[PDB]
Amino acid sequence: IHLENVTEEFNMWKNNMVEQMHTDIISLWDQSLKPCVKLTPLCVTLQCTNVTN
Amino acid sequence: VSVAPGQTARITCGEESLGSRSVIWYQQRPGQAPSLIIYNNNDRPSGIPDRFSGSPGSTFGTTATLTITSVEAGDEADYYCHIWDSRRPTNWVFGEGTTLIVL
Amino acid sequence: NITDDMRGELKNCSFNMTTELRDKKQKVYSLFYRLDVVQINSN
Ligand SMILES: *[C@@H]1O[C@H](CO)[C@@H](O[C@@H]2O[C@H](CO)[C@@H](O[C@@H]3O[C@H](CO)[C@@H](O)[C@H](O)[C@@H]3O)[C@H](O)[C@H]2NC(C)=O)[C@H](O)[C@H]1NC(C)=O
Ligand SMILES: *[C@@H]1O[C@H](CO)[C@@H](O[C@@H]2O[C@H](CO)[C@@H](O[C@@H]3O[C@H](CO)[C@@H](O)[C@H](O)[C@@H]3O)[C@H](O)[C@H]2NC(C)=O)[C@H](O)[C@H]1NC(C)=O
Ligand SMILES: *[C@@H]1O[C@H](CO)[C@@H](O[C@@H]2O[C@H](CO)[C@@H](O[C@@H]3O[C@H](CO)[C@@H](O)[C@H](O)[C@@H]3O)[C@H](O)[C@H]2NC(C)=O)[C@H](O)[C@H]1NC(C)=O
Ligand SMILES: *[C@@H]1O[C@H](CO)[C@@H](O[C@@H]2O[C@H](CO)[C@@H](O)[C@H](O)[C@H]2NC(C)=O)[C@H](O)[C@H]1NC(C)=O
Repeated sequence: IHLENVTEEFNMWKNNMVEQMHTDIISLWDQSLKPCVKLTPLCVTLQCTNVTN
Repeated sequence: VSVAPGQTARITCGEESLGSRSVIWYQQRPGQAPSLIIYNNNDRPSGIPDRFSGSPGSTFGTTATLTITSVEAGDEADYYCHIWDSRRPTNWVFGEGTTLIVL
Repeated sequence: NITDDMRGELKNCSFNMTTELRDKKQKVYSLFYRLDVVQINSN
């Protein structure tokens, strides 16, 4: 909805709700991982060489 | 390796393909000096006839072929491939000869 | 310098433990009180 005469001041730098956005994306990232597998037995001694090139 | 005259024969030489390659085909009549046929994968120098089919170089995991069409008795020449791959090192020796025995 | 009739309140033990990898294993030592270890049953 549109408004007439009323005039407010804004400030992007001390603005809030960006902080909770930065919290929420991190929390969503962490919630999207616990149903997936761990990679514990992979830390092991590797016998390595160069690829054929 | 033998087919009837006027026909096409299929001649392959060397390893399977790995990356983008450039092939070279040389021929040699017995008792004489060596001789060029095909310098790029499907390109031949001037003064040389057509009907020599080569393989494209883009195909991966294939073998280089050489198809001779409208053969004759003069085409009885020992053949030599020379491959250049972009993954393998430089081959300082030539490939294995595939002698043709014409009919 | 222990008197024979008094008993040690500290025991000194060494054992095996897995390292960060799975293949290596190491020998390490530590201290414990007598009220935490018991005798399994020469050596
Ligand atoms: C595979 O790897 C080898 C590496 O040994 C490549 O050989 C290199 O081929 C280039 C071709 O241009 C040589 O460059 C030349 O070097 C001289 C040195 O002064 C320069 O003056 C020439 O103008 C030219 O640039 C290079 O020396 C040579 N490497 C060695 C160690 O000699 C080869 O090209 C690679 N690829 C294939 C498909 O074999
Ligand atoms: C029980 O605790 C004692 C100390 O309270 C531990 O004994 C110490 O073990 C180390 C093993 O590396 C000994 O170090 C070695 O000392 C000799 C002395 O010259 C040196 O030449 C070696 O290069 C190395 O540094 C240390 O001496 C030893 N302490 C004493 C008093 O001998 C011990 O690990 C514990 N566990 C047991 C005995 O099972
Ligand atoms: C910690 O790990 C070490 C190393 O894996 C263990 O040392 C091993 O101990 C056993 C029994 O003490 C040894 O077996 C014995 O072998 C000797 C000769 O080989 C034989 O005379 C005995 O009858 C017995 O069979 C084994 O050889 C030895 N291995 C090494 C590399 O020293 C140790 O027991 C583990 N535990 C603790 C608490 O130290
Ligand atoms: C460690 O301490 C114990 C406790 O004193 C020692 O056990 C003694 O062992 C001798 C011989 O086996 C007995 O005569 C003593 O009566 C034991 N003491 C007690 C309180 O029962 C043990 O020998 C000690 N070990 C070392 C290596 O010092």
